[PDB]
Amino acid sequence: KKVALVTGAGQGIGKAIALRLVKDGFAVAIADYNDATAKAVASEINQAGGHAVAVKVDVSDRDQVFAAVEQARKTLGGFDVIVNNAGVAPSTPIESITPEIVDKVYNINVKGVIWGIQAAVEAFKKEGHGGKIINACSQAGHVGNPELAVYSSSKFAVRGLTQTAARDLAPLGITVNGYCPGIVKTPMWAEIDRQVSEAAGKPLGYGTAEFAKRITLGRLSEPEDVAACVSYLASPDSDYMTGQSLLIDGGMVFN
Amino acid sequence: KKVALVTGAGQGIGKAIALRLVKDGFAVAIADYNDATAKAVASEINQAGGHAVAVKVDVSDRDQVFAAVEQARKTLGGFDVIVNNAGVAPSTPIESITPEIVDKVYNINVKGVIWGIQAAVEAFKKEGHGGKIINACSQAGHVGNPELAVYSSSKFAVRGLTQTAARDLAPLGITVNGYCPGIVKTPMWAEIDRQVSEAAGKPLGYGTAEFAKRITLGRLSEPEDVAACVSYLASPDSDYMTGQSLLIDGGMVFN
Amino acid sequence: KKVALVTGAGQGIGKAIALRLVKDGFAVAIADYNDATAKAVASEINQAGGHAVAVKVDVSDRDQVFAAVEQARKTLGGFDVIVNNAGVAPSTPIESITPEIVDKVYNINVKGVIWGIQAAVEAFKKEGHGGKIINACSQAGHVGNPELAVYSSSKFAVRGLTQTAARDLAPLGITVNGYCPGIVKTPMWAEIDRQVSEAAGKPLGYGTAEFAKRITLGRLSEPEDVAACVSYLASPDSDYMTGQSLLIDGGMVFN
Amino acid sequence: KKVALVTGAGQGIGKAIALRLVKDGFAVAIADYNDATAKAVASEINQAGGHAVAVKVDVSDRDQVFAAVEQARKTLGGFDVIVNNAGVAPSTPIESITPEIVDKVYNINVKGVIWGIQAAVEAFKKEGHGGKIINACSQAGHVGNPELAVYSSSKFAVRGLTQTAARDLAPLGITVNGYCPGIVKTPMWAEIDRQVSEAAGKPLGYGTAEFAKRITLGRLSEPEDVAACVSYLASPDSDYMTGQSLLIDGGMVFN
Ligand SMILES: NC(=O)c1ccc[n+]([C@@H]2O[C@H](COP(=O)([O-])OP(=O)(O)OC[C@H]3O[C@@H](n4cnc5c(N)ncnc54)[C@H](O)[C@@H]3O)[C@@H](O)[C@H]2O)c1
Ligand SMILES: NC(=O)c1ccc[n+]([C@@H]2O[C@H](COP(=O)([O-])OP(=O)(O)OC[C@H]3O[C@@H](n4cnc5c(N)ncnc54)[C@H](O)[C@@H]3O)[C@@H](O)[C@H]2O)c1
Ligand SMILES: NC(=O)c1ccc[n+]([C@@H]2O[C@H](COP(=O)([O-])OP(=O)(O)OC[C@H]3O[C@@H](n4cnc5c(N)ncnc54)[C@H](O)[C@@H]3O)[C@@H](O)[C@H]2O)c1
Ligand SMILES: NC(=O)c1ccc[n+]([C@@H]2O[C@H](COP(=O)([O-])OP(=O)(O)OC[C@H]3O[C@@H](n4cnc5c(N)ncnc54)[C@H](O)[C@@H]3O)[C@@H](O)[C@H]2O)c1
Ligand SMILES: OC[C@H]1O[C@H](O)[C@H](O)[C@@H](O)[C@@H]1O
Ligand SMILES: OC[C@H]1O[C@H](O)[C@H](O)[C@@H](O)[C@@H]1O
Ligand SMILES: OC[C@H]1O[C@H](O)[C@H](O)[C@@H](O)[C@@H]1O
Ligand SMILES: OC[C@H]1O[C@H](O)[C@H](O)[C@@H](O)[C@@H]1O
Ligand SMILES: [Mg+2]
Ligand SMILES: [Mg+2]
Repeated sequence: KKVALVTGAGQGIGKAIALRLVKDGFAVAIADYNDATAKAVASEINQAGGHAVAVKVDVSDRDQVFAAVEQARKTLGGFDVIVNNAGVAPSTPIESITPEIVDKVYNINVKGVIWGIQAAVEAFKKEGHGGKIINACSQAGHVGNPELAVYSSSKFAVRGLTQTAARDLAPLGITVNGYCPGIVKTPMWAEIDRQVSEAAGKPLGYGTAEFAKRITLGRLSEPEDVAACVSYLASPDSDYMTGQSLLIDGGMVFN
Repeated sequence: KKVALVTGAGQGIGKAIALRLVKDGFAVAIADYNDATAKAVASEINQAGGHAVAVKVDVSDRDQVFAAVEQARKTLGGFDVIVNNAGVAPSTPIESITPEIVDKVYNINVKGVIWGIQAAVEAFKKEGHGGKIINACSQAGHVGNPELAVYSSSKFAVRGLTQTAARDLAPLGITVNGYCPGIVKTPMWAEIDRQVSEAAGKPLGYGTAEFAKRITLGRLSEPEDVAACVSYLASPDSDYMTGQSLLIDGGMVFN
Repeated sequence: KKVALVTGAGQGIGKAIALRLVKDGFAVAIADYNDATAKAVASEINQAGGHAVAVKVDVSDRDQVFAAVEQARKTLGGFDVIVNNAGVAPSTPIESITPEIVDKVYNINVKGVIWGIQAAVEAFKKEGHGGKIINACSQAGHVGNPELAVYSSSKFAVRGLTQTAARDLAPLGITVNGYCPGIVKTPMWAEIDRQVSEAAGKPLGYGTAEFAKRITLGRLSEPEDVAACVSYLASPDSDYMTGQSLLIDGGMVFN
Repeated sequence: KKVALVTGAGQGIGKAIALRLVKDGFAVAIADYNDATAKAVASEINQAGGHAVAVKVDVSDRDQVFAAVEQARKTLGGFDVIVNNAGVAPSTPIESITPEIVDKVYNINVKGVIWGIQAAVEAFKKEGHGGKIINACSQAGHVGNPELAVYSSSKFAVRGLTQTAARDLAPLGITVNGYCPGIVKTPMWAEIDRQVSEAAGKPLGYGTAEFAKRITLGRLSEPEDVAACVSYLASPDSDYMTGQSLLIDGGMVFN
């Protein structure tokens, strides 16, 4: 069956995506910086009858990404979809932004996506066909969010890469799209809430409260809500879609 | 089974959407101004082993839309999705636009969508649950297309309606989204090409050639390509998406 | 020597635009269907040393718009800029939208803009040069606003017209742009607030307070803020800008 | 008189902006990594009757940007506007992108803007008032351009920073906007065309001609066209505008 590699699949949205893709019929490579959670997710999948393999990789490292993609391609017998999902999101008061903070966020969120794109392109060529590249964006990648200058800008960058890649890779039978979540219940958001709440000298949940006011559907997102959109982007039903970054955010930003 | 009503389902994109929804498991109401084609499509669906009913309706007439929706709800045993697909697309040289031309296009493309939204809202309420409203937009509803002032503006209006409706109806558990095709092989585009070519003093095909140049995927769209996107919008996989007008245009416009 | 015609110039934003354009050096035609206010504004301008003429016109009527533009062109001795500013904005709960309401709003907001574009195109042609067409849009023309389905969709339509016109008329040396205000202190907003507040059973000001929450700059808009943006759109400094609908809304929507 | 600092003002768009701001009445700090051109431009301004000072700075370095702003603030007697204009734009075939290429482009284009924002914020606070931050974006910052993955994404990031900054800094009476040029006749574009043409094995001018096909106005941009837009963004007429990245690209992208 078809093969997909999902980065940051050890937990949160990445894990949800991996599980959904397995349900969709994909054999999946669980790629993550965290060896323990990657193996835990791969095990959960295999225990339920699916086909998964854990792959340790730091997406900020170009050679590691290529190695991860090739390992998955050889082991799973193919390569049809890559989901560049791994990412970090520290809240960043503008006056306190440092070169170190920018490097950390961009090396993972932006370079990681570029490396994933390149490795997938070569993998598709070696398999002798086209493919689907799916990147993790955010509604903050469409509209700069408050207190998230570095993160928001990194996601805008991902959307830019998504669009240029869609145009440049089209002749190779490759499409490039992205998914844009809103406020999702994962350790990532919990941390943003903590930083923003603490910085405002307010109780935990304050950040969630402020951002949740802009969610039209009136509830935070489940990782599965995002995975459901990614399922479409990994399916042939999205074959005629490219360069798009879909908002699966409960209606925070409208396009 | 879940129930959906598709306007303009007698042919083209509308018919393709209806057939795809049937494959997805929906009982479908084939709504069209053309009674003969609606009945033919419904018959085809029923003879094939699916469930459908044909309803004659001019979407520009509010009472006829409510009647069509209610007939579908009673006959099919429920109402879960409405696809306001019917539309017209005459090319309109700016200096030649008349109020008659504006009325013709807007009465179907804009008013028809408003009536569909209202009728669906009442059907959902009578059923005691939420629902999905899906509107036919166009890439021309995101970026004004040359020689298509009236058509483009009508689709921008449809997207505006889609967004306000998404915000106003969210409390009722109703989502409102749209699909934006590119250049689809149906009699609608055939006519635009003929009009644009003649006005330009160029042989037939000038329109297709000019617009086709912006399609990143380098191929024209099949009605089924659009139906594949609508399938997602009709599925529970789109539950957390609202107020979006997805581009399933082969990459003509990037969002 | 430059000439501009501003529709809906009898009060609010239109009047502010007219006065600013006069300060910028334009001879201005005060177009409005309100004879009293149009003549009062023209009088105010002429008494201060400026050059203006009042012109009676219901922008929903194509012939009247052409006649108004031609009267301005002949009386003021030229025609360089048209500002299609006149508009109406009733709040419209979705369930109660009627064909009459849609017609009232669209005949003024949408058709009025089309007639203005056409009339200006002919005027520029008769003057032997190009020109600037400026349309009144709204942040609600970029993102559908709650309780404003008909109004929002009409402004989305205006933006669509702005874009197609920009592309279609470029060869004639004509640019077409729009301005998008936020919450401006004029009788129009006061009425929206009254309608929304009444519908909700809230004291006057409820609507203003709710919509104001999204204004980044934390203050309501003055008609002069909008006039300052239009000044740019009417000046040669905007010569290389076309097809754009600028947000001069205090930061409600971001592009 | 008001004070403005323009990075990359030694040539191209930056020089044009500086000269226009001088005409508008500003005292300007010519900041550039090229000491020769910076002093040459400052010299031309002072000899012609204006007030300017050359400041050497590599915008990729945070400390240097702060030092440049402070030198400008002390020497020119104030600080009211900053134009983070400096930038680089290499064409980058996706398969050939290296971490080195990304760092070079992002350290200048993205970090440079962050440092400028921070330095400006502190300068404004020290001057005891608000201010205007203006960043150089590009139409490629709204839509990913072919063969320009790294450059396009860096400009998307700039827009992201522009938006978050506008929201975060609003309380300080600071607005943050950007300008988006199209194809401008400067050494930067000349180099992009050379790279793209050589890569395609086609004569010089190939890239220029291909990209120019998307310019609605049908003519290449002059640095002064961009400076004209920045003039508006530096003037009080843009006081009620924030978080916007205006397209002064001849109509390549429409918002
Ligand atoms: N949580 C949200 O609300 C939200 C909203 C929008 C977008 N997103 C995006 O969705 C993606 C998933 O976020 P999430 O909530 O699941 O985050 P998370 O923090 O819960 O999970 C991130 C995963 O990434 C892995 N990872 C981190 N750095 C890595 C690196 N250098 N190399 C490899 N793996 C690495 C982690 O081990 C972890 O399992 C991210 O790109 C995020 O920006 C999240
Ligand atoms: N064809 C394209 O390239 C393209 C691209 C973008 C968007 N769209 C949109 O997709 C939708 C379907 O277009 P299509 O190509 O299938 O068109 P089509 O002309 O092939 O089919 C339109 C259907 O609408 C029905 N219809 C027309 N007026 C009606 C009315 N007043 N009431 C009820 N039914 C009515 C017709 O009988 C017909 O079956 C439209 O909304 C169109 O704007 C089409
Ligand atoms: N007020 C706001 O908050 C706001 C925000 C965004 C956009 N706008 C837009 O700005 C424009 C000006 O709005 P405003 O607040 O000044 O409105 P307003 O109601 O205060 O003034 C409108 C003017 O239009 C004239 N007018 C109305 N219908 C007309 C017709 N058919 N023919 C000719 N003249 C006609 C009126 O006589 C009046 O002088 C409108 O297009 C409006 O949609 C206003
Ligand atoms: N030229 C175009 O067609 C075009 C289109 C869109 C956007 N832009 C943007 O406009 C801005 C100006 O571009 P341009 O055409 O004038 O470029 P240019 O290459 O002609 O001029 C750039 C200036 O930046 C200075 N500079 C470069 N790196 C620097 C650094 N690290 N620190 C300080 N100064 C540095 C250079 O010395 C030079 O004077 C850039 O941000 C560019 O991305 C240009
Ligand atoms: O940077 C280039 C990458 O792809 C190349 O094809 C090599 O096979 C791989 O080892 C390398 O990491
Ligand atoms: O009044 C608008 C519509 O809704 C009403 O409730 C009626 O049920 C329907 O016949 C009518 O067309
Ligand atoms: O018909 C549209 C308008 O333009 C025509 O060219 C005529 O000049 C004018 O009388 C008419 O009202
Ligand atoms: O940390 C960035 C800047 O912070 C302060 O402004 C310091 O005065 C300056 O020296 C430094 O470069
Ligand atoms: Mg803070
Ligand atoms: Mg190539």
